Amino acid sequence: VLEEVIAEHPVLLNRAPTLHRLGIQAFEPQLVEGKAIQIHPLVCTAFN
DNA sequence: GGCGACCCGGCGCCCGCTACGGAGTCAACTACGGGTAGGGGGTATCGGGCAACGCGGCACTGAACACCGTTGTCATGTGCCTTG
Repeated sequence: VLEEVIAEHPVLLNRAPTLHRLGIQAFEPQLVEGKAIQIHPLVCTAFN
């Protein structure tokens, strides 16, 4: 049910310093095993 | 005697979040007096447990009439035979 419900629902990833407005960026969530957030390498450098 | 430095006070702040330890500490006293509060003791008041007894449909009570149906019944009318 969780896999069914999360889709098409944004979540705002945000890093602590949030120096500039790209510190908060919406994303499409996606269930994944493990316990660490998977993030796209391209958007990393915007978050520093 | 307002300028003047200087002096001093006095104040103002001092990136972000999660997540990440515990620790807890030194010097009066008694007497009274009330009042509240507790306890048990006893008492008026409210709440819980049962068969008749309210109902109603219908049903029986058929009893007592009613509704046709029937073969009871009668006094009174045709057809043949005997006599005018």
